[PDB]
Amino acid sequence: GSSGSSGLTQQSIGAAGSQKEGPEGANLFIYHLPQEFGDQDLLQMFMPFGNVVSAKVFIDKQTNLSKCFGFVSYDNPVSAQAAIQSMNGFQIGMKRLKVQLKRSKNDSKSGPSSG
Repeated sequence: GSSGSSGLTQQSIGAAGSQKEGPEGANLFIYHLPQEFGDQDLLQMFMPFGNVVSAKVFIDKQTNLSKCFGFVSYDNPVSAQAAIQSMNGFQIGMKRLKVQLKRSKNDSKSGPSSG
């Protein structure tokens, strides 16, 4: 049990497998993940930095493998910024993770002002 070859259960109302998000700036995208990491492995990796609202790993529809990237979101922006400052550059085997804020449109400002 615990997984399907053609779908999944309605249990994505929790954190792992979920696609909700918290307040603006509490929303993270994570890259260079292991091919064995699922939505619960990304959740357990990001729990140490505060109250996680959602955690997700994206899946390739031709192989059913993870795309080596995911999403995470918190109840507060400070819990999220603490995860960027702890996990961006984290070595896992022979490579390093990258973590960034959610990219989107802007109008009250011309860009992120740093990079």
